[PDB]
Amino acid sequence: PKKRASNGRNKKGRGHVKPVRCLNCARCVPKDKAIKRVTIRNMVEAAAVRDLSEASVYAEYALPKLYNKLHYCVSCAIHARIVRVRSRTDRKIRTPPQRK
Amino acid sequence: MENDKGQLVELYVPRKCSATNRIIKAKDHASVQISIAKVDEDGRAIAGENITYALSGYVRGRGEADDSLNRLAQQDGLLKNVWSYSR
Amino acid sequence: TRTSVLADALNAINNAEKTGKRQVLIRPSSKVIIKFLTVMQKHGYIGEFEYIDDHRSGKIVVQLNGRLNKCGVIQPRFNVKINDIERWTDNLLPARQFGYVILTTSAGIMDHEEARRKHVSGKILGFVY
Amino acid sequence: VLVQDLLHPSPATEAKQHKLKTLVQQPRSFFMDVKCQGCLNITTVFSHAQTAVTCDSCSTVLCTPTGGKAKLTEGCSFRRK
Amino acid sequence: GWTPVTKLGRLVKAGKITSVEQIYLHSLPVKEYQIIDLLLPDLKDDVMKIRSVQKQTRAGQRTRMKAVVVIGDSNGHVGLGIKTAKEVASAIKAAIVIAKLSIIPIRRGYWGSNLGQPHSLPCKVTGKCGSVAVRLIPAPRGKGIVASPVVKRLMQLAGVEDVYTSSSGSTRTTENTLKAAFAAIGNTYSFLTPNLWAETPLAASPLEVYAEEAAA
Amino acid sequence: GKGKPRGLNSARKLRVHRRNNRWADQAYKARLLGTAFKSSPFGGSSHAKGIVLEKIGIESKQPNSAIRKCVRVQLIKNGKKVTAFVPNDGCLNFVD
Amino acid sequence: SLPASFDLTPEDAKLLLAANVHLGAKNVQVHNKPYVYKTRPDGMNIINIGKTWEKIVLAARIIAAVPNASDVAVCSSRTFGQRAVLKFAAHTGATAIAGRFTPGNFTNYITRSFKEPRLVVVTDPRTDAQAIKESSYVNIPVIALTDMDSPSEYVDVAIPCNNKGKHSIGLIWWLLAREVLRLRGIIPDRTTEWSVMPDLYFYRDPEE
Amino acid sequence: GRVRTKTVKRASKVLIERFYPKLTLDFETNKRLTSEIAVIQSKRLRNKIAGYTTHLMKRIQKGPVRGISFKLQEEERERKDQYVPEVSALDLSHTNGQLEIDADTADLVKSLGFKIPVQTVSISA
Amino acid sequence: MRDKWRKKRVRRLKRKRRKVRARSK
RNA sequence: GAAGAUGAUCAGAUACCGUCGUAGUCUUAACCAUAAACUAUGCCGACUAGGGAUCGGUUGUUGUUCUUUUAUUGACGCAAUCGGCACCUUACGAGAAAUCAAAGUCUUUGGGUUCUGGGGGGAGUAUGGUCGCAAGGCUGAAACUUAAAGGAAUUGACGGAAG
Ligand SMILES: [Mg+2]
Ligand SMILES: [Mg+2]
Ligand SMILES: [Mg+2]
Ligand SMILES: [Mg+2]
Ligand SMILES: [Mg+2]
Ligand SMILES: [Mg+2]
Ligand SMILES: [Mg+2]
Ligand SMILES: [Mg+2]
Ligand SMILES: [Mg+2]
Ligand SMILES: [Mg+2]
Ligand SMILES: [Mg+2]
Ligand SMILES: [Mg+2]
Ligand SMILES: [Mg+2]
Ligand SMILES: [Mg+2]
Ligand SMILES: [Mg+2]
Ligand SMILES: [Mg+2]
Ligand SMILES: [Mg+2]
Ligand SMILES: [Mg+2]
Ligand SMILES: [Mg+2]
Ligand SMILES: [Mg+2]
Ligand SMILES: [Zn+2]
Ligand SMILES: [Zn+2]
Repeated sequence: PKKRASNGRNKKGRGHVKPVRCLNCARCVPKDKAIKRVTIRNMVEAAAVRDLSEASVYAEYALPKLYNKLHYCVSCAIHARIVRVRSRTDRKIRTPPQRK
Repeated sequence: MENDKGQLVELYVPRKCSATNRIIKAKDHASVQISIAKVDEDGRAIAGENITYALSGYVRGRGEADDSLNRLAQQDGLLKNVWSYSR
Repeated sequence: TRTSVLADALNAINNAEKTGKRQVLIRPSSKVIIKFLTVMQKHGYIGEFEYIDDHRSGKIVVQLNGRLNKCGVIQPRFNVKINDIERWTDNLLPARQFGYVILTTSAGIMDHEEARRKHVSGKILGFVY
Repeated sequence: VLVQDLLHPSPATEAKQHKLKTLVQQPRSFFMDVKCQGCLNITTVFSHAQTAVTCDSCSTVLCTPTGGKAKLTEGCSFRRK
Repeated sequence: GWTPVTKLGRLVKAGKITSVEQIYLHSLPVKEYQIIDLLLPDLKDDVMKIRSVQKQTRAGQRTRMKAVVVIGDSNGHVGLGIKTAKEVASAIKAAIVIAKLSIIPIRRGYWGSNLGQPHSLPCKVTGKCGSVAVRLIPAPRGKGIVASPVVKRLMQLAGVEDVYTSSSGSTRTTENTLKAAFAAIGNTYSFLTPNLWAETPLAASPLEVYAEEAAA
Repeated sequence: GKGKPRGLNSARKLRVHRRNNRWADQAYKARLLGTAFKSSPFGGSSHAKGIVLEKIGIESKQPNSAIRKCVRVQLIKNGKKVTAFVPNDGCLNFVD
Repeated sequence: SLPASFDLTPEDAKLLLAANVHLGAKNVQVHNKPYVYKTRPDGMNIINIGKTWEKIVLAARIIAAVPNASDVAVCSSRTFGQRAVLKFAAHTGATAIAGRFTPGNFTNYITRSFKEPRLVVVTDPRTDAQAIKESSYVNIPVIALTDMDSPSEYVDVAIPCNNKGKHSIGLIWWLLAREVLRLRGIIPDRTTEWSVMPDLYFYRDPEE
Repeated sequence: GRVRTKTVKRASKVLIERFYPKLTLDFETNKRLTSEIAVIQSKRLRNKIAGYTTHLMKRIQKGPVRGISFKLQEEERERKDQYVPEVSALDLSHTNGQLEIDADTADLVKSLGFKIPVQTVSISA
Repeated sequence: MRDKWRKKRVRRLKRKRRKVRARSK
């Protein structure tokens, strides 16, 4: 039977969407279907932000962030636990998980 | 329903909804019968003397019961300028 | 496109009656619609109805009294001989004691009972009960 | 709403309807009497004019066509007929 | 010794309510089968089908018995009950109870002329359950119940003498066939006919005129 | 509109469509193609005589296990060879 | 019809307005549109308290028609209405259901608090959905205090008011109690000041 | 753990609903009392029941407990919640003597046949 | 077997049939 | 990066994995005409229920930012409306169910019209025709064989799935 009313993607009122490669395995996946995560990480881990600040020649120098947008196919994402199998009724919930 | 000789062969002439005129079935358990007391000129409720309306379970299920009572009660004088014919 | 204004009129009445509404708006109007409604009104299946002139085909507002179980058209309008009326009433009507098959005869639009009284037949047009 | 007056809609709700969706369709456009600033000469201009109308007296454009209602030029006053 | 637990039961234990039509006129819910026994003393039941259903478990199947019972007085009242139990005897005994609780009135009418007592249905009716749709057509006085043995038994216990039947779908699903026919036969008091157009005044409920006898 | 024409002058379309679609009914198809006349060993007859060629035992299908005792028969009317079961306990000894 | 003494008095209008009864929710459903007088420019909808008053008298008139006062069940799952319904039951003799409503109280006839009310009065159709749902199983009419966003399914008489107000709930319940007693004759007439004060029927925090 | 079971939790609260006036906050008195109120088959169960009844009794004295009603909890409560202040907190005396309704609401007041003094407040937000 | 490969096998077998018949044209 | 060559793994892998790699991938002139070419949902028309978003146009209006100092600036905000892409709730209603605002207004069976199916295989095969350079496309059986094949859902068992 039909598992999702959206067919597991985000294509409505459209014929074709150009693909993207999974970050992990380089599989061609449609752009609307790929699991996309925007990550803004500190370039230096919090353990090393102190000793690196002491070694700085600049007073009050802000460490730059690392900006990245990750694309995963369904297999890449499920295996890495980026997304998980949800119950039949919990699948419909499409609000971001309440973690942050 | 009656036979040729005129006897009422009908058992159970059923009730009809006051709002939609539908027949209220024997197992329509969402149907209610509102009983509204008559009030004398002293402001007292007259004992055992009521205005009665019946609503089918269909009308109540659609949420139209409230607006139907407003209309039905206004025609009988139970209400004033609460229900408007033109929307 | 719009191929039968009578079917649209009766479909609108059926949908309004099933939902408990006591009035329905019909567009467009026509002579056949008005004469079909007059037959329904004469037998008490509808109340007063209203014709609105808009310098076009027109509009109708019908008052419903909750007695109408179903009204419908028969497409196409089959030719009906007098001996064929019995077959149509058997298929379309719920019982032999009530309900009407509406015909268009050269004597005018009328129910199947009136058609038998004046011994006329035409094309079938619809039904009501 | 099961009971409702379809023949006498509320004039407030009647004015919000599309021009084709009233009981009897009626245009919402109108004609205006346009006074250019230079002189005083009645010039009838359609509200939704598609032409850059100029008054006869002085060759001055009264309105510029837009997507909907025409836009009257500065110094031009209109009065609905 | 039956001690009623409902307002309706108390009014029936006393002589306040004497017929089921007073129950039906106000759509009162019936929850005690002793009410039906008092008001409809002459009822005949029939075990139309007995089936075994199984729930697979870790050790093996868990078999239970499902019984379908049709109750009626052959004079315009008919009920239908379906109950599952570990044993056939308990399933049948419990299915009879809920068959009594579901007893509804039916409208008998006339095919053609109204000479004598009503013998058939007053109009064409249809009921649906699952894929099965059962249609009942009024029939003249000669034809008996033109129906399958499952539906025919339901017609006899309801008091219908003359009726045409036609079924569609998986009619061999006996439970769905009986539920569809039961729905169809109950629709006779749901179809508005011109002889019912007259407005009748709304009488007070028996729970109202006898409020103190139903108190506690 | 139910996917079929309803017009009063559409009898040809309705008649041709039914005629085209009865070929999906194998009972109708076999009757008009004359498959019994052409392909059936009996040629459409209910019975047919023949000469016994040999007595042969045929193993039954699973889950049954037995030797169904039949014969090889060449039909007189057309010379075709068919296998015919010989029914009952020990009736093979009546057939030579 | 009705004597003019049943009209909205200026005193009651002051009570209704001081209790913020007229403040209806931002979003109004289509069935509650007749009860809205005008939308306030912030977004709140103003309740036509003239209509609110008339529904109260109509609702109280239905309650007065029930012979046994205990056959009327007044319900409130909101904490703001629990004291009001408890005080309503004391004054009128109705049967209060404060706090949690046990599912099956109307349908399961072997439960402990299995009741058969002839009429159910509800503080809020949303938070008392279970009480309204079961009433639709045993032919029980429902009177509900409804806001402009309150659902109207299986609600026969809707009293347009603010369900989410601490003082609104108590006042509406207090107003019903006064009219039920006025119709019954407990209060001698419609002009005598009632002994009970609208502060009673108001929810009190555990602090006091 | 020392989690009491249901055979001791429900049997102890039946005692409170039935013999609250004769009970007390002392286990020793409760232990002797429950030996004459209930037929307990074993001494160990008697001590467990009396030991939990004492705990419930000790908890009732600190406030109302949920699930236990002993025909004196509400009798003390019916007239306990009778508090009403002298000022109505709804009477228009906390203000200057007139309603603080918004000007938009005042039109509704004007629509009705009322002449009520008002200090209009226009939040307009 | 998989329908796609079942289809490929028959195409290769149809291909052979055509070549064999062409010998005698 | 098909093919091919190669290093690993393996019992074997001319498979997965690694390194190279030819057609191909791009383009111009022509062919081919097929995809799970899918919303597996023909097209046209009418009606039946609530809600909030959003894109395009139009029409009325702000404690808002900005032109420029303000308007005839633009953006934003609030309302209506027509058209779209969709979505949320409910089920009057439909359905075998999954589910569906259409898959509803269908035994209370008829708004107009085109195409397609008739148990599973054999088989989209054989043959003939026709189109194509070919690959192949379109049209398209029968003999024979078979009691099920299949749809949706339930309980359990299992999983080199998650918690
Ligand atoms: Mg799957
Ligand atoms: Mg595609
Ligand atoms: Mg069949
Ligand atoms: Mg075919
Ligand atoms: Mg190798
Ligand atoms: Mg290789
Ligand atoms: Mg490479
Ligand atoms: Mg190329
Ligand atoms: Mg294809
Ligand atoms: Mg797709
Ligand atoms: Mg397709
Ligand atoms: Mg097409
Ligand atoms: Mg459409
Ligand atoms: Mg826009
Ligand atoms: Mg259904
Ligand atoms: Mg949906
Ligand atoms: Mg859809
Ligand atoms: Mg086939
Ligand atoms: Mg077998
Ligand atoms: Mg399956
Ligand atoms: Zn992959
Ligand atoms: Zn000029």
